[PDB]
Amino acid sequence: QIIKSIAAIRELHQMCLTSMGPCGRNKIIVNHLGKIIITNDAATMLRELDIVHPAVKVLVMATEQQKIDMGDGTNLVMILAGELLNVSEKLISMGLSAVEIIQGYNMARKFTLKELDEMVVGEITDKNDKNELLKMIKPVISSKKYGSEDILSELVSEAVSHVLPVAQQAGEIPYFNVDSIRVVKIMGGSLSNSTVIKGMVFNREPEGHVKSLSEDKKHKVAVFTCPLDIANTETKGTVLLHNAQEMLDFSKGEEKQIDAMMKEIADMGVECIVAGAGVGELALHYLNRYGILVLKVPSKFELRRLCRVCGATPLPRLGAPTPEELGLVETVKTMEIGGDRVTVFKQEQGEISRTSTIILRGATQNNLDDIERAIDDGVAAVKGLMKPSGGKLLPGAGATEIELISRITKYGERTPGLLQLAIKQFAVAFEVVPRTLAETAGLDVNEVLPNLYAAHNVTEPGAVKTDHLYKGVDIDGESDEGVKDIREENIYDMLATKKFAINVATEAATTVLSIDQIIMAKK
Amino acid sequence: EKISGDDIRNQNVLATMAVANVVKSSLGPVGLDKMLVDDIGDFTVTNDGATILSLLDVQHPAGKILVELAQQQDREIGDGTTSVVIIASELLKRANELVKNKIHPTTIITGFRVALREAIRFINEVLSTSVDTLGKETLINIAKTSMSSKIIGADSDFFSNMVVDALLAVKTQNSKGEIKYPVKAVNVLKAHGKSATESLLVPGYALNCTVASQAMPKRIAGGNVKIACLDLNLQKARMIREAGIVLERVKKIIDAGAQVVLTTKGIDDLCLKEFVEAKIMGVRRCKKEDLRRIARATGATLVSSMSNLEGEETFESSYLGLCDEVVQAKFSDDECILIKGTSKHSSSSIILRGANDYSLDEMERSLHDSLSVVKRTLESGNVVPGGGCVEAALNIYLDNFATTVGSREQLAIAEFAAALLIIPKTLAVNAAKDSSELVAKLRSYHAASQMAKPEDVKRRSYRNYGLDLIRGKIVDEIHAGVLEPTISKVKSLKSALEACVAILRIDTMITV
Amino acid sequence: GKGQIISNINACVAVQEALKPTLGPLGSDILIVTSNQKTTISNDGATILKLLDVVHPAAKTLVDISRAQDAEVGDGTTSVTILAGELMKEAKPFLEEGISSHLIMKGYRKAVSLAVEKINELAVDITSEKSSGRELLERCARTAMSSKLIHNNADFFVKMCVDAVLSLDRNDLDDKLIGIKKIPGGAMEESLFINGVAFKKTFSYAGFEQQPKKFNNPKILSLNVELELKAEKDNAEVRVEHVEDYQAIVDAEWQLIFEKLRQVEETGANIVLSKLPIGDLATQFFADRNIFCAGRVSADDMNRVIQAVGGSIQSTTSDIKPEHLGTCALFEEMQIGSERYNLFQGCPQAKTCTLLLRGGAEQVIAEVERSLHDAIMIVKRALQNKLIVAGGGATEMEVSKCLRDYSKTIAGKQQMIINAFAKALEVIPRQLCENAGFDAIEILNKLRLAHSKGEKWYGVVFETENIGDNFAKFVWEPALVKINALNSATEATNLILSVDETITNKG
Amino acid sequence: RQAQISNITAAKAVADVIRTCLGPKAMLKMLLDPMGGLVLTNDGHAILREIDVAHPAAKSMLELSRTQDEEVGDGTTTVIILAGEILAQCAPYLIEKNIHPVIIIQALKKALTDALEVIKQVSKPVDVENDAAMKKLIQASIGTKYVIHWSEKMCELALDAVKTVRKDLGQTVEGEPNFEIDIKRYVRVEKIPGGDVLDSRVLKGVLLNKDVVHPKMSRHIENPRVVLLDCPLEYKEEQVQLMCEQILAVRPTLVITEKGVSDLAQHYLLKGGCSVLRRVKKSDNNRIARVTGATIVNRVEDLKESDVGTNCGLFKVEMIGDEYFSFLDKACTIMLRGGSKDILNEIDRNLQDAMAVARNVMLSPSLSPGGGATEMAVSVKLAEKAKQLEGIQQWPYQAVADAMECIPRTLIQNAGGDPIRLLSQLRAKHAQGNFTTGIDGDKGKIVDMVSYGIWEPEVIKQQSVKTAIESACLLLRVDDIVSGV
Repeated sequence: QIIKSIAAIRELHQMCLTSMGPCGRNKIIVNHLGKIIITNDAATMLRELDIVHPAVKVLVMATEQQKIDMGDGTNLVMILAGELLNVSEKLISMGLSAVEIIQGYNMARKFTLKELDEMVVGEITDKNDKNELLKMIKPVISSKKYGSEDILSELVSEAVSHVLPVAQQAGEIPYFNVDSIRVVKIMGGSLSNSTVIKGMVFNREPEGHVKSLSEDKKHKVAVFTCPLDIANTETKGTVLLHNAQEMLDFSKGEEKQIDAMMKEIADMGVECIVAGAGVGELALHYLNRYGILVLKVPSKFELRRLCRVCGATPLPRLGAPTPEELGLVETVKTMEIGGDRVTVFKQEQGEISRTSTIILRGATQNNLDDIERAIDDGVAAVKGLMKPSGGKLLPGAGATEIELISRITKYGERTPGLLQLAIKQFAVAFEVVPRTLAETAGLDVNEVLPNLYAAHNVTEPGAVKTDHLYKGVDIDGESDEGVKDIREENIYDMLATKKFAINVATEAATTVLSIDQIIMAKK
Repeated sequence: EKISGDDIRNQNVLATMAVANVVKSSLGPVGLDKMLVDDIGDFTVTNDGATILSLLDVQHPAGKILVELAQQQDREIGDGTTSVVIIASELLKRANELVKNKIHPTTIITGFRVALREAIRFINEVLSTSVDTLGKETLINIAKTSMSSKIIGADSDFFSNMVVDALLAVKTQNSKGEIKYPVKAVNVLKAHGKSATESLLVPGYALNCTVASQAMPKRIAGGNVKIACLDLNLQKARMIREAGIVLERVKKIIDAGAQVVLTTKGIDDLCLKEFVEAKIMGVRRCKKEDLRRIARATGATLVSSMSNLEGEETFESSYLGLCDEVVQAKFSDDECILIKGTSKHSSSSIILRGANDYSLDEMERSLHDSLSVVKRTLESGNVVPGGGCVEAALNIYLDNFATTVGSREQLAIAEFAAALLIIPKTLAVNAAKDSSELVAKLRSYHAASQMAKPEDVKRRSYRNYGLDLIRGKIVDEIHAGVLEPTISKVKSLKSALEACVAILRIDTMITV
Repeated sequence: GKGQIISNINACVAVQEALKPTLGPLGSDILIVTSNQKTTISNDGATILKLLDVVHPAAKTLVDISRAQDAEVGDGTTSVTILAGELMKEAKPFLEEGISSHLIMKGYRKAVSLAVEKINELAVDITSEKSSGRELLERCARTAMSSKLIHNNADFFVKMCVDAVLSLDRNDLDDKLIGIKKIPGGAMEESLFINGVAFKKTFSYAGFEQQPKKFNNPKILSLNVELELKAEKDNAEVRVEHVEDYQAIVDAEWQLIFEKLRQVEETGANIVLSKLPIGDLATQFFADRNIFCAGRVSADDMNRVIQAVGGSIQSTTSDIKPEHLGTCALFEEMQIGSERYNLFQGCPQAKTCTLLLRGGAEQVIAEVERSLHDAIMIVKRALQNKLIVAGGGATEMEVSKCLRDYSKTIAGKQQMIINAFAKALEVIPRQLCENAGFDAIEILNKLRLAHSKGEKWYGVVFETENIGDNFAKFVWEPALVKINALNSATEATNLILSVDETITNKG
Repeated sequence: RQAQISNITAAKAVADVIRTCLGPKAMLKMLLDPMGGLVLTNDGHAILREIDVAHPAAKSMLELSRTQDEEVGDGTTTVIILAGEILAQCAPYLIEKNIHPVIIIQALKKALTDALEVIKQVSKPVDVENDAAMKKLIQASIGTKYVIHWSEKMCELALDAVKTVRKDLGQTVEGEPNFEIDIKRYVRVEKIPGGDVLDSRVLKGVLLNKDVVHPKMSRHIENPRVVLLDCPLEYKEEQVQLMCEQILAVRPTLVITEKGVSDLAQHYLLKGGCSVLRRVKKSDNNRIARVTGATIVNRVEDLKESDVGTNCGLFKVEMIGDEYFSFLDKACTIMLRGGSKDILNEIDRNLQDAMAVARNVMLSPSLSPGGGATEMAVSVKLAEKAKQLEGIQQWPYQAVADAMECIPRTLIQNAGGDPIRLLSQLRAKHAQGNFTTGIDGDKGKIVDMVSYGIWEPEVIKQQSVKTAIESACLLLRVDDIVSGV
């Protein structure tokens, strides 16, 4: 049954072989609601598909473990754990029990995780510079959207640097909230006209008669949760109709009261009123004559992030314009994005903001929708840089994979006993990573494999190789011959992603080998 | 039953393709042979594609023509049956695709005949006479790759010049300008006294024998000398006169002017004493096999018994031979007889050197298969470069020729020239090479070289680039050593064309 | 698996095969039966493909590029779908030999980079050189009308086509601003151009034959509510406890309607437009006051009246403000079309117009209606876009030529891919000859002869079968079509070939 | 790829049967015949021959076993299993890894050269002139048979046979013959029923069982003269002597004829002092011409004087085994005596296998250890040279090391121990310690072979890996199988 369970996983394994890498294939997902979507990330595909088979549930639950704590490695945990079961087939047919196979991977896992600390090349200084963020974000954009890697590099790195404050050697105060970076898309135009602005972006239209405010800095903003209406009594206070004589007093009564309430509020100096609920017809006409911008925000989630930016606080009541709770904004205007004029929120060189929004433009919404998921995964890659050894990095694109194979085979001969068979098969399972990039790129697999081992195996006067550790697995697409160095384009995967993906894929692979029988009964 | 319409057109394609798949893996020297299993249960293993088509069972008429196609190739050229079938198989696939284009097959047949007549004239600019015979040698790569499987292949670099330099001397003319190389030439004498570095080339006849007399000088009559080859000894003959019978033949040799006497059974001491005063060098225990080849070159005749009817004599220098000079150099622990400068020889002798007698036998058979491939190709004075240069050159020439019509056949000529790309394609499959790289770069080098050709002005030529499957790189086939005569390529494309026409001419099949 | 990619290619061929005969103005049309049972016949590929609603996922990709083709450009929706699927048809034998689809998809964008730079070299900017304002619109109008039944009557049609685009802003032009109403009966050469909007003459009620046909400066008013007393369908139930109150309520309902009637009388609006039918009480009262009223006005027809005189519709007759009224230059109801039709003419502020057509059958006029739309799109893109290239296969044959020579200079697998890309471009001129009935074997071979002599302007003559120049045939296309088509076809081809698995969830 | 799978499957199915036929502890195979009979023999030659075959690759492996039997006496199943395991290890590399078959063929040819070099390094020389040392070698094919009691006498008969036809010569002038020996024609022996093995002697010459015409004859002559002619003796009384007069011109001491001899010719040749032999077979006359040189001539008048009767030891007609014999003692003929014909038939095949072991020692003093010692010693060196070999051929080169470990693992499966546990332990003994540590058949635990020498001649190991590469590459070259005549 273990062999039969691998065959079912092998069908799922081949699905991820065409996923990882910039040359991979995308799969169309047709939802039961009549919506056709397509995405590169395999973790989204597992959510729309119903998982049943128990050996498949192990890799799916391990995939959700990769979604938290990081945004990269969704295809890494699936391909690595899937190959460990394929190389274990030779041990099962040989007659070796699956118990010692699991024990062999546990000994090789501790030797692998310990070597990753000594294989580090550079370390991120956490300078939060625009050029420093281009090294981490550029390889993350790759393998998802092709051709936008160089275009989206300057857009994502500039928006993240605005959220990240200026600090050094301080790990006590947490930062980098997930919702602080919002990605919106507008149909039409292209990515060349996209810029990076500090503030929230609203897609609602300026229903008020004031399209844009003045150029004076520090405009007060009043966030009102209670809708605009005549002041009522907290106890009962239900308006009832009796005779036609009282009908004239209802319209004339609310006309003077609403005009008097907005009067004193507008006289406090606040030029912007944010109403989280519906706005009345009579109350809208009064604020338009006083030069007050009316902005409705029905979403309660957008009002929470605004408190940390402008400084305003939502008031559950109406008619109490407290100046201590008012915020400040330099410029509030209405710009036309993609043909539609929407009121935006921004500031210049003041009142530092922890929340930013990226404005994107594109002709085709299909590929543009995947850009939002690619940037959201790129934002989560910034989380990989933390105080507990977050700045450590390793060369990617198959450079570390093949180089680690030669170091594992050295530990195999040094460890006596039956563990030698498990150590050798553990290093061979890493050959799926270079073959994945070589097969999806159209290059000959038999040509690339010997050229890799020839670069990683050299004769030097010493036990530590010096000159070139940077030889990777290159996607050529060129005419004749030659490759590129990892340090040239700075395309690599961080250590926090690789160390976490291998540790989870190792336990997930040994978990499938533990269950040799399934039993289903009525609950 | 009855088969008619487009059903028989698609049926002949599947029938021909299934038969052609057998010879697709046998193309080229890197190809892989296949096994033929009969109903009895026996089998055979051979790399010859002609014997496979003869023992292959074909139940369809489309493949039956391909069976008889190998008979026309063997009875004329005798080689190349594998490449002819592949060409005829691709022409049927390209012609079948034109059915959906509403193109009538008669013009397709006519379009192939017009392109076939112009293809012969296109080869004339390709084919050339023997070149690079001074200053370099293009035949050294043939013996190096053929003997690379033997120990001699290591030293074959120096040994290659021995065969090439002697190959120009062995040319002759038999009857009405044949210009053919003798098969029985290049005498073989194997001895190991020292390291193989001492191997030398002897441009003449080397006979293994001794002088047998130390009183006479080893160099006599440098201007001209007559060699008399004999079988029966000059020793006293038994069943009283017995010694006087062979003594009379001694005076006939002296009066004939023979300075060198060759006897198979030897010479007695009494006859040798008379040879000292006459300065005639006798030889004992001659080799009877070498006397037949020397007598034909010197104009002599092997004589088992000396007589006419009732008489005995040499017929006054009739059976005697002719040679310019006979001198014996010091061979450094070897003793032979050098014969050079005869009337007409067109032959030579090569002494083999090796580690032991087993190595000398392997080096003897290596030169047999090496020189054979060289002499069979050079036997004809018109050759073309191989390795895919014939099929690749016609693709460029017929590309611009399609503009001469500009009505219908332009689409057929383009498919006819592109159909020749299957030969280099499948050739690199068995060589573990990518068919989308070497074949693609093969056309780029030939197309750029023909741009300045018709203008009669060029800076650099850079033409005649083939496919080298051993090292996987583009090199000149002329220097690589791959050559085929023109008569083999003309009959190959002519037979492959007529084989595909006979299939396209069938619109109906009656099966009883 | 590899069989899923091939199966997705053949699925796009069936959709592409239907759109092949629709390429060209003389090509065949697709007959689609909607679920609503309404039958529509048109040669425009946009509306056609939108009615398929194919469940297959790769077929939706051709719909997305068709909407962008109709939005940003508006012309060439048929050719962009054929070219996007043609690259997958020629790449079918390439996948069987073991060549990965990635290098095939990457090789397409390599030729596009050379094609974009080629369009700029073939783009010629010319406006006032060897032409004028009227001669530019007159010579280009007879080209789209060629090979049609209107070619003999095209002399009168070009004069109306030039004045159609001159009545609108030259900076912003829209084909929807010119309306076309099919009028059965009458000669085809008696049609005229109208600046305003016309009605359908739906009035079945007595009182006709009395009306002046010429107004000086009438006032136009739009009313959103109907005014009637006793209709021809419903009734009124009046039940009271008094006998003398029966006639009082009947007279009361007459006074409530007469209220809103005399309010318009005080305003003095000669034209009354309402989306609801008007009873016989208002039509009889407005006869003595010389006030015209039109009931059951279409929604799309009344919306164009707002942009015509600059007025607006009001709910009641009480609060109507003076700026809601409007006045035209002349109001005339003629007998054109064997029926009396009222229409507005001479509106200086009108942002829309209507072009009336006549003919013996409505289906024949529909063929002329779609033919006039092709001439409008040419003028629409000739104003904003100053780059004009030779169309009708001229530029298409030039792109394939130069790419064949670039393959010999590019080593590697890209030689056969670019050569196959240029070979796949031959489907556009082929299908144009196969639709009209020309021989694809001879013409495509005879065209490649002079095409290599250095002249890049050789097109395909659509009138008489022969090789020729579209510059003399006055066949022009904007440069935006060639740029948007190559970008949409490459993106659609690379998207389908990149899908190795079709996942469909049911529930 | 369908034909490549059938070539590996057919070769693996045939080798799977003899997996239990390897070793002295090897299991037994029971074949089911269509009749009521069965075969209990574990010999791979008698098993696979009676098994019906279908795929042509099975017939190719049968001819490989017949070739090895003519060369070496043992190790028949070793070559077949080794050749079948190579195709099994290359199965995932040919399909899953998508490796070109010629690359695998070029890798097997490169690995074959390195495999022969490793065997020569681990091989040790032995003295070929020691008679006591050759007894412990041949003993591997002696014991567990009826000939173990006569092993002392069997070694004297086997060694003296191969030492007769061999010639030891060498120099840098005429080359090295490499000790050319022909067992078939020259060492062919004739067995005489009855008697005792102790009385069996090794005679050098041609043996004749025909009697003598007269009891009184000279038993030895200084310079004998032997004449060979097929013409009978009879009237073609003076004409009978006239035909013998031309024979007596050279004064022959021996006269051999194919047909009978008349009584008239016996009296004329009696006074001439010559020996007369009749009813001599024609096939035996061809062997006499090699040890003598007398040319068979039809007419007695054409007899040449060039031939002589030299190298003839004795004319003794003395009766041996109650039957009159004729003793003519690069050729020899051994006269064997046994308790019955069934005993002599067992000695026949045992004598050929005994000489095959002694011959391979004479081709070279280098000896190689058996029982998986040489198999594991090469696999360790193949893994070290694999990491230093660049190119795509590195991956199929490692498949040979896995095939070298199949032979010792095969004996472990029949030994009863864990094949996985004993493989890693035995592999570590070759890396650290020496290569002489094998596997014991009696016990089944890893022990050193120094106690009981398992060493075998290298010639058995040479042709083992040699023909295994040629047999494996032959099936990989055939990509299609068709039916036709």
